[PDB]
Amino acid sequence: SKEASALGVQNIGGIFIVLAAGLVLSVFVAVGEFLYKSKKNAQLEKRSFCSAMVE
Amino acid sequence: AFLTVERMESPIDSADDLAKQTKIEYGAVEDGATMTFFKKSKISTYDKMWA
Repeated sequence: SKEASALGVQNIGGIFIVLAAGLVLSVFVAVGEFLYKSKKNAQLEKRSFCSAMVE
Repeated sequence: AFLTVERMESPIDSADDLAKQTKIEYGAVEDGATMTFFKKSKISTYDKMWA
């Protein structure tokens, strides 16, 4: 009769890692979709789209 | 789970409530004829508590 436990990092911590992975994969797919719309507009090389980035 | 374990306990603390719950600990003047009454006993509760 000893099992009254608060929850701790040891047993749940992995979802912080899940946050990390989801965040980074979103980063990559987002930059990919940037290139997607970019090439949809013009040829491969973009400078005016950097201007849209700055503005 | 917290409220579960908290509600598990019983406060009557009879001859048996001590037997089941094991957070608190027993005491007896060993060889003082009370511990002998436990060890000699055939009472299931007293038997297991003597054990």
